[PDB]
Amino acid sequence: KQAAADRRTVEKTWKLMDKVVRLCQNPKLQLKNSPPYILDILPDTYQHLRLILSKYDDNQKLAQLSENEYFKIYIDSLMKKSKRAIRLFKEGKERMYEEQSQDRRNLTKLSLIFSHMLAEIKAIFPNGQFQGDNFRITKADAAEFWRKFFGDKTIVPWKVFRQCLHEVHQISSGLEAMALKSTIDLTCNDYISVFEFDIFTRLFQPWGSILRNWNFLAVTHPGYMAFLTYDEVKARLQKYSTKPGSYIFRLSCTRLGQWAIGYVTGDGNILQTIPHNKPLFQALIDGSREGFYLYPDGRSYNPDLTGLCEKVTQEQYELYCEMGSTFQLCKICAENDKDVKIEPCGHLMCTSCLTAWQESDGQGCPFCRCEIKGTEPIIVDPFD
Ligand SMILES: Cc1cc(C(=O)Nc2cccc([C@]3(C)CCNC(=O)O3)c2)nc(C2CC2)n1
Ligand code: NA
Ligand SMILES: [Zn+2]
Ligand SMILES: [Zn+2]
Repeated sequence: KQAAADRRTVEKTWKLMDKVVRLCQNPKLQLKNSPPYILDILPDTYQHLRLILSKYDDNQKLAQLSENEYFKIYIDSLMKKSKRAIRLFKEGKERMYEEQSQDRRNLTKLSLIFSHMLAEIKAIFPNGQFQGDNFRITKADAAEFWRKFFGDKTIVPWKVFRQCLHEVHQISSGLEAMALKSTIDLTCNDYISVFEFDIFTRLFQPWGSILRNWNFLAVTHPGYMAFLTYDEVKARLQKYSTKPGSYIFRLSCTRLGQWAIGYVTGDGNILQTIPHNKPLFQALIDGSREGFYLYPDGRSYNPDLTGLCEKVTQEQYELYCEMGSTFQLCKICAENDKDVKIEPCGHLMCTSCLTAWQESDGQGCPFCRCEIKGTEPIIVDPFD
């Protein structure tokens, strides 16, 4: 449960965000000015919160704002992520000044989360006023699914979302559900907002085959580059500037819900196209036919996508999850966090999954089958 998001609670997030900005201003970090840039995002998040407060301009309106389900979750998540960034610096020490460290990679994961939370609050409280209950999902067939299972909710727990999505599009494993959570839960708060749902269904449309589109285009396609800036697209394609037709497709933290396809022209330049609210596989098929998109990430083989007009290893899901924040999630159910450690193997899972395995007379540890000599309750952090 989350506390009421009253003025005092909102101001506590500002004080935590101020500490994060000051830690990130350390000259030793050499933090680059490129999206997601925490030094721009946190001041812009304070400004949007200030704008919301200015619209709920009396004690009656403040009381209604403080009990809004989405706003309580947002403020609780912002508090947690800001505390996590402070803890990152406290535990990371001198490794924060090494650009290639896992600690600095974790700061990039948090910067992406802050960027996505700012985009989310701007979409749910446009001009500072709550419109979550009136949110217009871009694809009507996706909107009908959200209205059927969640009515006019602005946000729902991941556990409930996953179970309901499975009733329409079957998810075949815990690892697939984990990769799917990492893809949709962009704010990494264990909830799916109607805004996060809108982004996912725009990217992986058409709705009728959404999980096939996602498994093919994001999890296994060699052209997929996840969140990149244009400087990063150029750096990836530069080595293929003498191979016209070399291409990649990326997500953009400043253009959520849209793809950007970077490609090498016949004259060796690197350009990009933003497909116009149409399926990505159709833009890639058309571009292949026209001779523009031939070699994904410069590779000799371009996967045939025509099966998407009318498969994934457990390793492929694992590799896809590396950039995300799902280490704390139980890999067996992909719906509860890891809360038990087995001795002596050290494997982690939720107690509900371990109990189910033991009640089935499963041999030892669910993962490695070794004898369980003891168990211990544990708390797992996404950056452990
Ligand atoms: C260039 C770059 C890009 C990314 C990056 O896109 N992060 C990311 C974070 C969370 C979720 C995702 C999803 C949507 C799902 C899991 N796998 C994906 O490919 O996309 C990506 N991260 C980093 C470093 C690790 C912080 N660097
Ligand atoms: Na979320
Ligand atoms: Zn579990
Ligand atoms: Zn084990």
